[PDB]
Amino acid sequence: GPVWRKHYITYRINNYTPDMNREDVDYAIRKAFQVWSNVTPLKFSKINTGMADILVVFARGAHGDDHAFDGKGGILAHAFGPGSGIGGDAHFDEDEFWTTHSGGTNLFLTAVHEIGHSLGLGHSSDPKAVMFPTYKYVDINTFRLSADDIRGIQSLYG
Ligand SMILES: COc1ccc(S(=O)(=O)N[C@H](CO)C(=O)N=O)cc1
Ligand SMILES: [Ca+2]
Ligand SMILES: [Ca+2]
Ligand SMILES: [Ca+2]
Ligand SMILES: [Zn+2]
Ligand SMILES: [Zn+2]
Repeated sequence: GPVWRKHYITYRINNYTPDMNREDVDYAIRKAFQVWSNVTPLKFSKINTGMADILVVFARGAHGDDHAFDGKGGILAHAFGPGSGIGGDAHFDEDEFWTTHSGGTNLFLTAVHEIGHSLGLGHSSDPKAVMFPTYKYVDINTFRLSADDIRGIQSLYG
């Protein structure tokens, strides 16, 4: 489907979850973008004002799209593929408890997956892939994309 047709991509953090330290949200999101810039020609920059390609939002329940959140558990996050407006945006359910670690729901791991969607990836049927639709914590310090994830993204970029 749709892909970004340019190499310099911007993101903006709309608002911050109270679940985490501000600096930890910034770093988790930055690291998640880095996972994908590692394996593509894309470059990501955080902007603090204006219209970004990818808007990162924390919200609960109904939040202005057709995809209301469902309280704690179930749907953790969702995102929209490349395009104008809502295209590229990544939304995280504030009814989850976001963390830097194995507790609650890990923001970095979830963001890697969601940014995958923001870049145009769909779901994998392979449980080993970060793009598998089910959340399962893995050690974030040693995290690596699966072969399936790399094949997927390199079918779109580079
Ligand atoms: C590892 O990243 C994620 C991100 C979200 C989810 S999820 O919310 O439980 N499942 C949703 C619904 O299909 C999903 O894939 N959202 O992008 C599961 C794992
Ligand atoms: Ca939820
Ligand atoms: Ca957008
Ligand atoms: Ca929360
Ligand atoms: Zn949404
Ligand atoms: Zn998904």
